[PDB]
Amino acid sequence: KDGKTLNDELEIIEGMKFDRGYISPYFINTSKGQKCEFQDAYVLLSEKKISSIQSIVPALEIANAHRKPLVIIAEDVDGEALSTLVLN
Amino acid sequence: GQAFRKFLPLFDRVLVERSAAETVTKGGIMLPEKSQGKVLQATVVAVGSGSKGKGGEIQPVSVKVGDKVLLPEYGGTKVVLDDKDYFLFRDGDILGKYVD
Amino acid sequence: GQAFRKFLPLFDRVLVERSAAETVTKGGIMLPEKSQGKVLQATVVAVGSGSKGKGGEIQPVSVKVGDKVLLPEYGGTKVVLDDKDYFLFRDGDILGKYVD
Amino acid sequence: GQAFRKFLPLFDRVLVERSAAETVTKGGIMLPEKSQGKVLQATVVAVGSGSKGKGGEIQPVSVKVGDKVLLPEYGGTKVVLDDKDYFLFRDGDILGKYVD
Amino acid sequence: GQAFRKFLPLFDRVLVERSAAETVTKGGIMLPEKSQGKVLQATVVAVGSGSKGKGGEIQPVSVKVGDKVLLPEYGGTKVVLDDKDYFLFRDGDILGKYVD
Repeated sequence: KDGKTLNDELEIIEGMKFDRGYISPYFINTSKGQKCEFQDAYVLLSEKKISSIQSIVPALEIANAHRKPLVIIAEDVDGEALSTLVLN
Repeated sequence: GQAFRKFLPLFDRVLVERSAAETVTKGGIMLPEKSQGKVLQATVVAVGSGSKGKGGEIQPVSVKVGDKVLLPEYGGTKVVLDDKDYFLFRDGDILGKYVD
Repeated sequence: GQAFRKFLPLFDRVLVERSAAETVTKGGIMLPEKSQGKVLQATVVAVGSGSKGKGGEIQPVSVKVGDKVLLPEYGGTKVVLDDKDYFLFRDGDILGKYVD
Repeated sequence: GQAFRKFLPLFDRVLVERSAAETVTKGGIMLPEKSQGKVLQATVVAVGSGSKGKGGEIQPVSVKVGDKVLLPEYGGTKVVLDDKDYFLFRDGDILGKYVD
Repeated sequence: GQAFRKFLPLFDRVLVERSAAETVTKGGIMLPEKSQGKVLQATVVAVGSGSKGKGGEIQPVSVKVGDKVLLPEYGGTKVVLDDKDYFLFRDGDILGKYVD
């Protein structure tokens, strides 16, 4: 790929990176770099869009009961679910 | 009949107060203030005099003040008493009554 | 029945006068003349004779002159007396009766 | 009438519980959860008080708790009791009654 | 009333069984199975208790089990008994009844 400096650089992309950003800025928790960071976080993988509030509450209840951060990967988050998440 | 806050329903109309909308689930999650929609639990505060719909003598209302009832989700009329909302239904539209 | 300004309703029709609209809030803010809408508070001025729809005998109107009542939102008819505006309603349409 | 889970239907309304839809046919094939649709087999869990639509005295409902009935495919009203589903019907909206 | 194959209609509903659709004409040519459509010949198999729409005492249904009747071409309700199909009609919709 094309570089932007006088010296060519070698970069390694380990782990799993799929190049998608957080839907809303309100999730940011680290000022430096504007990043969202969690340790020992649950992941909810949904093949279909998550819109209805009835479909999202139980996962949040489980996460709160176990007191662990939650990451939601899906097609998209609708206005209702996004509003609930940001409010919480 | 029974009046309430200087108000008195006519014929067989019944005045009820809706219950508070749920904002915190059984867990530690709050719900949006626009997602509660409408509640179907209400409390009777006033009762009309009698029913015009019965032939000959008019009949009394079948519910009494203080009870808990399950309102229908489509009917009703909105009335304002001292800026507090109140809803007016007919006797035949009250879906059911709770017991203790 | 009871006459008023040389007018007498027929059957159970009731003539009511709408209360004056509100133009100043509880503070000092005035209101536009196009936003108050239509006021639902009125007073009874004239009363008809009785109810024709009842089998056999005819029942008299259930409200008495001088009472304050809450009108519905869609019914009513316009009648002009001494170039003033008054509204005519049926007995059944009167929602509730204010008491003192 | 008869109460059920601290609920009492009013007038002639009847509260019934829908039966559980089959999931495996006579053979060893199990069917989709979205295909069974709606089942019209239900049981009576609560009954109303009496028929308001009957002139003069009120006739009681024609069914009693514990019987099995065949519901219509378009009527019914939804109520939630203890996070469990129940449906409310008028006494005259039931098609037939199973007898043992 | 009269029960049939573990079922009993309510009020004045009548349960009937449609006759078999003909497949062969007076000649030797038989008919396609997609053209015979619906037949209007059936026999009464179950009879309700009595008419509910009649004021006062309920009058019993005007037909008895074993009779042959002519059904309307638009109304009816479908019920499945022992994997077999039966149709339920209101007593007032039976056009006619055959005699022998």
